[PDB]
Amino acid sequence: EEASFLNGSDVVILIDGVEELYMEEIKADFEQDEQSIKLLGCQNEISRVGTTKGSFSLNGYKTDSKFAKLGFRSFEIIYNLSNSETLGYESIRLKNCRLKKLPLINSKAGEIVKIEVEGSFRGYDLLNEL
Amino acid sequence: EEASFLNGSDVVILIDGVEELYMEEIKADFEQDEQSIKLLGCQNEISRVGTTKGSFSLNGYKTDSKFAKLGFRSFEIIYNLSNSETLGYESIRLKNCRLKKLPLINSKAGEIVKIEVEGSFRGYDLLNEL
Amino acid sequence: LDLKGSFLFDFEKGEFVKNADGTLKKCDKVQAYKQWCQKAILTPRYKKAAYTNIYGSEIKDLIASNLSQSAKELEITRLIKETILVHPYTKEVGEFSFNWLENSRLVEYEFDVLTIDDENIVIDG
Amino acid sequence: LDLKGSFLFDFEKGEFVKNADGTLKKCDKVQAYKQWCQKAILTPRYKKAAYTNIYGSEIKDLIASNLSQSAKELEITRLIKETILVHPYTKEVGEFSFNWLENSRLVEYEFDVLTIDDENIVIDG
Amino acid sequence: VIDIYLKNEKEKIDFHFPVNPQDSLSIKKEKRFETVDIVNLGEFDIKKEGEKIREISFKTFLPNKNPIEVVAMLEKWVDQAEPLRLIITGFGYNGLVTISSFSNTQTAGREEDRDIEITFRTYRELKITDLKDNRPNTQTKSKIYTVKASDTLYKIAKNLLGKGSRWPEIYNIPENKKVIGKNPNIIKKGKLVIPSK
Amino acid sequence: TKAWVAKNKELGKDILLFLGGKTEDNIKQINDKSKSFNDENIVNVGSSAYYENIKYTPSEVAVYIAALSVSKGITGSICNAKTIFEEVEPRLSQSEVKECLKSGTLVLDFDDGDVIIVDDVNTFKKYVDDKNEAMGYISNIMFINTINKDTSLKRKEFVGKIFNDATGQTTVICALKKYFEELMSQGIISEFNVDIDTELQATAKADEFYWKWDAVKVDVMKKIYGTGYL
Amino acid sequence: EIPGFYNRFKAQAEKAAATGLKGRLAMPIRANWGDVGKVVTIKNDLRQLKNLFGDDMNYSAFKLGKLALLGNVKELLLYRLVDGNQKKGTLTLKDTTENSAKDVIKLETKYPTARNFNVTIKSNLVDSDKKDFIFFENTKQLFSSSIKGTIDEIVLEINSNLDNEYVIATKVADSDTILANVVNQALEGGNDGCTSITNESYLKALEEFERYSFDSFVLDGVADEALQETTKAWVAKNKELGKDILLFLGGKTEDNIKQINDKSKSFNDENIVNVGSSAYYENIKYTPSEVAVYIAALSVSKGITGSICNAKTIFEEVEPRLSQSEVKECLKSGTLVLDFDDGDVIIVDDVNTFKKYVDDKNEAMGYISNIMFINTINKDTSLKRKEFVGKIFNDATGQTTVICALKKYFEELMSQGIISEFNVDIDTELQATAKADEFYWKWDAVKVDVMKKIYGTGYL
Repeated sequence: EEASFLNGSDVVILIDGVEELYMEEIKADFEQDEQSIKLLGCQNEISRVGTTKGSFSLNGYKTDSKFAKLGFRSFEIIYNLSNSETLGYESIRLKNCRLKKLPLINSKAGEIVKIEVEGSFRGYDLLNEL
Repeated sequence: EEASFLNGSDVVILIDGVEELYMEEIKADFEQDEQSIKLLGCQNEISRVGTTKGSFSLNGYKTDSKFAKLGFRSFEIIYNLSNSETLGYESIRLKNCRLKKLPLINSKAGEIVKIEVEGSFRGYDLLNEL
Repeated sequence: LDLKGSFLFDFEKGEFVKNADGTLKKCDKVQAYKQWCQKAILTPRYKKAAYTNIYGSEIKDLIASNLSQSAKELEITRLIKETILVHPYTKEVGEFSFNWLENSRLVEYEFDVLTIDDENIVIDG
Repeated sequence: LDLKGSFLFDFEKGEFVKNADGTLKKCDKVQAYKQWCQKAILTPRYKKAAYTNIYGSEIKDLIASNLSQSAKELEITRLIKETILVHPYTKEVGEFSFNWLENSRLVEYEFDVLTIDDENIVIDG
Repeated sequence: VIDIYLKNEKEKIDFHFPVNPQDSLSIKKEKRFETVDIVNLGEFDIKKEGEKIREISFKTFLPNKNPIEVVAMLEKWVDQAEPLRLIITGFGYNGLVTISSFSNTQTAGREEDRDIEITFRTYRELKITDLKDNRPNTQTKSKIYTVKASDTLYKIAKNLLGKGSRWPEIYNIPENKKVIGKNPNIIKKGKLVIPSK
Repeated sequence: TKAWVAKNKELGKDILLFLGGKTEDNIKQINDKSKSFNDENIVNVGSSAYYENIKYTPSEVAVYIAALSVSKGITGSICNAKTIFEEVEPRLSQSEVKECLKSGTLVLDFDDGDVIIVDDVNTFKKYVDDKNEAMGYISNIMFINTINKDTSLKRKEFVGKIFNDATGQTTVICALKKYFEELMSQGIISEFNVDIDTELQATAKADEFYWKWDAVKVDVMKKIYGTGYL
Repeated sequence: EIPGFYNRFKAQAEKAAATGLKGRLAMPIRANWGDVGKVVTIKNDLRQLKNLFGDDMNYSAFKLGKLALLGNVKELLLYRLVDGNQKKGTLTLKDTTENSAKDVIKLETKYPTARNFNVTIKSNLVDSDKKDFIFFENTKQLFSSSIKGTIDEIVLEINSNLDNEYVIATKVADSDTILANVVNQALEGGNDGCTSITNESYLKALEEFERYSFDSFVLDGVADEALQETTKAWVAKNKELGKDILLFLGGKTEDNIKQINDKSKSFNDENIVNVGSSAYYENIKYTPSEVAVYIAALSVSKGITGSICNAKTIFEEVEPRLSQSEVKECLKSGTLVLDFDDGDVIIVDDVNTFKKYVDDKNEAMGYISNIMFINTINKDTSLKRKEFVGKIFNDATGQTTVICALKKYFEELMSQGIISEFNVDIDTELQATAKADEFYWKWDAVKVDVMKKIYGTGYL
């Protein structure tokens, strides 16, 4: 047993090749419409693979009109997670991602102006495996 | 790394060209009905753009019969967010917005009379990009 | 079919080309067809009383019209296609392209395809 | 049906096989059929004027084509099947297999099935 | 890896579908039979010897050649009497077909694109011991021929018009009679000759 | 011209040379010339041709051969391209064809009224001592030279003009990887990898960076072998 | 080859039908041709057997190899049994210009044999400076070629062309002028070594086979009692070494049913099988020992799932033809008997020589399929053993890993439908004293048997 975890402080995100360091939350899932069909002879139900659909959520603190200006244009997100206790890093890129809705306006009271972005991506590439 | 965030205290809202400074929460999103269709040859599912639908929520503290008198008439909302630590401001206008429901009455106990407004808007213009 | 030739007319000079003998320069079937196509394109419709309603085009009348840019593109395509296709030798006209070079001054291309441009199946029993 | 035999032609040597008497080595119906099948496969279509459109194949023309690997597999199957099946003796040709051994250099197998390979029902009233 | 190629012949075009056929491809096969019911025995099935005209239908979209030109091309091909060659790689289909119905659609968004819904029909030619005439005859040549050095009019007739003895059909055309000398046997390189039909 | 092209290759300019033997040279002389210089950047035309009733010497035909090879670029190849020519001389049997192609000679062949180039080869046929086998064909050499030219073009934007830190090296590697991904989108390549040259990077400095790569080019289909089980 | 389209045609018999076969068999074959004193593997290709050992039906090699291949064996381990006195066909060819007729080239067959390989050299009619070098097997031409007159090129060409799998050239001396014209000079001095094989010679083949691994062993169509006893002892010894070899035997041609039953009862090991009926194929009679080759081939090819309880054999006729009483007597005696049923020769009941005891659950040991199943499981278990003996730490985790591997192997067996139930667990009794170099475990399984008989009762 040893400490080799990773923290979000090590996260580095390149939105269209530009460091959007102000984003403090990101999650992306690559889900599949797995068809589950039941066969006559088998007690247990058979699950068959389907096509894959990429979705991603990205929210942070506003510092400019980057996303509102961007619109629904296709772009790329390169996510890099680097291990600091030991050398090594994971590096993912979402091959072709688009927004589902522009966070045009959002604000409340004296709270910091937070921004939330949600969208979909067609595919991905795994560049580093740790 | 530097502090260049923005807070809701800097928010300035012009409802039909009139400062409704009593509103302490506003959010508007510009969402798109992205069709996602699955192709025969491609493992990953293809997402195609669609039309855009603007929605906005605006709630604050009541001070007059402005919204009840307004009714469902079309109007415009100009949202201005100004950076105070450094010069520069963002300025958005919702091109044609209408209410979805009038907050005709709302009150409870000794609490302040709060007002909540929700509606839709056809389009927008981006006037300042920071 | 038995189409026939005609005499050349240099539209650049606006005069018939004549040999040194003084006779007008005769031309082949396809050459006369091209000359006719250009002349018909240049001939406005319904206005030159020597011709029937079939002959001519209406491109000039479209300039004063209030239809939009793309509507005018479609109108140009329709007018040129209808004007050309009356000739029996014509098979198909299309592949239209447009280039609004200046703000409101246009350049357009088209392809005319002949009856001889058809492709024939090779088979016999 | 009354198909008939022919004379052997050793494609390895490109010469007719002849007995010691000097006469060409006659062969059976099925042997002549196999020789014809190989010759027809090796004969390009539409290009050797001694033959009709029925005889020959188009495998050589497919090499220069731009279709993909699997498309070329289907084209090879179609071409070989069509070329062989014109012979009356042919019943069915299929069970095609392919092996792209190198990057772009191919080996393919096929099975030809004769009319005599059919199976007959045994019954009489 | 799935692709769809439409190889037209009367118009020497080889259309490759930019986008795969959306949800699924499907093809049915139904044997030709019709019930006959005999007294005091009941229904029986009798095979019919022929084969059936089966369809392949799917729907695509043409993203931003332009989709307008592609739609015009397919609409023009719909009226074509000659058959189209449809090749589907992963599905495994390959054979002559013809388009029964074609349709395009523009949507509220994605206005540049055109959603396509096309259907095909299996094609069979009517030809109206010796080798069977099973081969389809789908090969096309230009309606005007440039005579080569080694060509003879009988050779031209056989290469470009079938039987070979069809040469007088080429000769009797007045344009061919004019470009060719009055002797049909003697012909020269370069001069254009027009096959009939 | 051979020495000049070699010198330009030393300067980083990968120029592909096409040549044709003299009109009076027989097949023996052509094969001897092809064997004498067997550089992959050199091509020998071994057959004269005719066009518009005008004879063309092998040197003249080399112009059209070079034009076709250059026009095909990366994706295409002239392995069986139907040339514009109408007649050829000499007409070679299969044995002579094999002798010429083994000798590195590029030979046009007459097939059913069509003059067709055969096998895309270059003069490099002496060694072919494994993976050097692929260097004997013009398409592979054009592919390699085009990649080298693109890599040099990307190099000259960064030599002594971007800071030689880990971030800059990663940016350069990303640019190269994305260029090879654009090549992947064309269907040219089946697999590729580009990474850091750790051996040379141990001593690199500001004015230059070192990297390594290798890729698997997709070749044009050239031959078919059929076996009819009867 | 040049780019382009190439095509060839082959008979359906020449398809690579070797895919999907099962099982391994061994044979000490008498052969007129091929390597001597060594084991060779064939992938069930009749052409491969023909090339390696000829096509002489008089010799046991081609005959019994063809019968084995007809049994659908995946791999046949053939050993060329020899008597000694081994020699290869050899010949020396000499120079013309030297009046002494100097010997310049020596030819030799690739392998020892006694076949009539011959050479014919004649003046090349096109050019006297060359000559035609045609090489024969009896009156049949076997290879032809024309070569330059220098000796080294002649030897290289004779060793170069594709069809020289039969003969190899060698230079004796150099000369300037071509060899002398000759016609059909036999490569005398060779010997196949098949003449009067000794009883002891089989032991060399057995010892060479020990290093290899195979599912079963069958004799070379010889019914000598001494050889059968020696092979019995040899198979027992190999069983002591962990190699479970299944033996097939056949009684002598003149032995009657009484002698066959006495032999079967005399040795009743489950690893031994006796063939009790001769058969005919291609109009050629086959002794019970020869038929045992095909029986072993079928048993090995069936592997685990299949069985030869009622397999329709390739044979065409049998002798003797037994009544039901004689059939019962032979099967009770452990004899394997082929029977003729409506134009088909069919093996009956899959039995082996083990029929004396059958006192329990030992009943199942009387059938060949059960013994093959047990032996295959033992072989797989030994294969998994040898990866871990003294090479994995003998802790609880390692023992659990080994148990998981064995359980997953038996689960793969379950997926084949072979077994209805199985269990594998720790042998707690032996594990109380086990150590690092070896671990002990226990198992038992319920094999699914092939349906053998049907009993019907019509209530009317």
